[PDB]
Amino acid sequence: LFQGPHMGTSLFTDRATNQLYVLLSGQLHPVYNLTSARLVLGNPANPATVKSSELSKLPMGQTVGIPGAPYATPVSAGSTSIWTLCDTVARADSTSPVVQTAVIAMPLEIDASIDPLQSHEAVLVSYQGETWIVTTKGRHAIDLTDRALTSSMGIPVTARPTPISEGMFNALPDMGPWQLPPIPAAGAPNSLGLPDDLVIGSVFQIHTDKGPQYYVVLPDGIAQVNATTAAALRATQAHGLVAPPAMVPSLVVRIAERVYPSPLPDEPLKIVSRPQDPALCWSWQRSAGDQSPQSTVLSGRHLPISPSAMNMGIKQIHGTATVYLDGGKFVALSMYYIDPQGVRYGVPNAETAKSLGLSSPQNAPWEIVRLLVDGPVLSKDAAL
Ligand SMILES: [Ca+2]
Ligand SMILES: [Ca+2]
Repeated sequence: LFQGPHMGTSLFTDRATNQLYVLLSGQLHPVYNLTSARLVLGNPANPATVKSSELSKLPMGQTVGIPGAPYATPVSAGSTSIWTLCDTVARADSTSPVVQTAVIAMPLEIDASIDPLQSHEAVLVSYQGETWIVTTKGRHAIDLTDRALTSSMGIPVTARPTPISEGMFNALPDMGPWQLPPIPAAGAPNSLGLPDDLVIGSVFQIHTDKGPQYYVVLPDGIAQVNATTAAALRATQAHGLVAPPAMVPSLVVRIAERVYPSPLPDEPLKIVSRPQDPALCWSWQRSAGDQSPQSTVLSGRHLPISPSAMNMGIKQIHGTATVYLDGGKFVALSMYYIDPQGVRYGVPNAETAKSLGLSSPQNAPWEIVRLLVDGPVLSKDAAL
């Protein structure tokens, strides 16, 4: 297993300056950081003390190293790899609503105030002039200028979009527009042996035990739709019917049954109020047990971490996000070392990793890692 430090004879540290020195080909070169020293030595050496006196006997050389590299490369105890991206919108009713972004690589604290979006819940979002609807699935294009459509899909006029960050926009998969699947032959007489009333695109119902079951009339059969979709269909075009005509179950039992893929949920749509729930998250995890990654959209009152973690947030100067980390990470998207201040440094190959004493990198999503400030590549070629 070989855990712990490397003990060599080529790396030294002064008593007063705490400056590092690396012994290269008999000549003592100085080095910016412990990270760079290990790059050139080819081993994760731990420095040995030495009073300035002994440094004098040996001659000095040109300084080597990577000034922008992290000092060392510590990693926390994981194991687990949970990566979460969060948008928090400040003053959502304002003029002037504003979004801030958090990157989180630590266990989450999920509760009723901040938890996954439920199936019937959705967030209206604005990005570069266009509006989108965010659900458990991802983001769907939606035209909020079109009140006829919005009213038909159950989106109230009180509903307002809030800005989503570029990072969160890119992290959310595109699920296609928020619309009812087209029925181009709609309004045309049916060919199923149904009454002439029930034209293609019309909605009927069968009265069962556990409440009515709605059906849309399609060219090649009848398709089951939920109440939401039935209401949606009829709101855009009812084809002259005050209500969906009732069907005796014996009349449709030999009609072909088809699927109508409405994105509308069973329960009535609930558009979340951003001033009430300003946080919108995309959370990703993939336990080392091989598998496939698992991602989920969260919505809530604040970040899904303990209140004590809130004081640990580091906002990078060269960056967009506040980063919440419980120690350094070694990840594979192509490998990166990520320091506790949330800077990513490229690790080009496995021998460079071995030199640094980094091993067993965790899988992590590029969608989140790329948002971290990009530091210099950790390479011996540049360490020299
Ligand atoms: Ca809370
Ligand atoms: Ca909730």
